[PDB]
Amino acid sequence: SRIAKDVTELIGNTPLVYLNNVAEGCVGRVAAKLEMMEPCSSVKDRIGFSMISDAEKKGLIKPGESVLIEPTSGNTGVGLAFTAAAKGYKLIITMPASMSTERRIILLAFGVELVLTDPAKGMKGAIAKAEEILAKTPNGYMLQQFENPANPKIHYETTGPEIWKGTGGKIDGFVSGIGTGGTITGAGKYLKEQNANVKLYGVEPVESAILSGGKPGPHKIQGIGAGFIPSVLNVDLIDEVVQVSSDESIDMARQLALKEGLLVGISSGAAAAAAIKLAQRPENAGKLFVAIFPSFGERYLSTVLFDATRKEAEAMTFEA
Ligand SMILES: *Cc1c(COP(=O)(O)O)cnc(C)c1O
Repeated sequence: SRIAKDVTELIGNTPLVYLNNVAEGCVGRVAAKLEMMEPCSSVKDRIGFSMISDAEKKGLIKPGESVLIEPTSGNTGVGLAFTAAAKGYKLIITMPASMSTERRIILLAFGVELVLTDPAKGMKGAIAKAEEILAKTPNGYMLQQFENPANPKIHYETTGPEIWKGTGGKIDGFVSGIGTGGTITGAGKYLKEQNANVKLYGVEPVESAILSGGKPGPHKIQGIGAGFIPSVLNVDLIDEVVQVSSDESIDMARQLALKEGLLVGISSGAAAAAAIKLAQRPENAGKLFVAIFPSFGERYLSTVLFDATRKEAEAMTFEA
């Protein structure tokens, strides 16, 4: 074994674990890829690093000179933040002021120069502000997670190989919730190259199933269902799109903690619900499905994921 040079070398190589009691009724087999175990608890730690690293190698940016910028209210900000702190890059992040205080604290802790935007203008307002800052800032450099090729590329170079090796080449289906689409595109392409028969299942919200001809809409599956097809997403690789409801995902997320000891985010619940359904189809008896569990559940204590347990906690009194 050895000592890592810095935190960026601790990224990736996350474990696989079989789902047991929650997978009742499956004739197929489901293993979860735990991105929740990344140094900062989410799959985004991979692209936060890859987008910065790729820019560096291309000579497009330099530590202490370039100013990183990105409009993000989710895990991508965190992934970029810890990697920027380690490599010595100034990082500016824009997000709607409506975002919870906890989401701002974590970024601040890493030294991010946070810029909040009109809560009424949503992410559109955050994106406008970012571009406005880019125009102002001389050595500014926007990452653009939805457009950056380095996003799916890191998944093609690490995530995919890890899954192939971790399953001994026995994976039959890869189940991935789609946010930027980088994971399913990069890892999926790699897996397809190892065995053309491997099936790629993209997961999206029933309330915003745009890949299925649905119309964009609000949902609670944080991390997926952007409401549009991301530039980095390659829909040709997708063999089947599986829709899961917000309630399904929330319920599975809770069941995963209660029965598997896996405290996961709601998008992990979505991936699990999708994968479990597939593993229940008689035609898939004996097959091995790998579902990506994007993030750890602790980062979502204030969201709807814990509403039920939260009110119960708040309503209890001490026993003498
Ligand atoms: C980014 C993310 C996803 C989806 O992964 P992509 O690689 O962007 O398609 C799912 N859940 C969470 C919590 C995420 O942060």
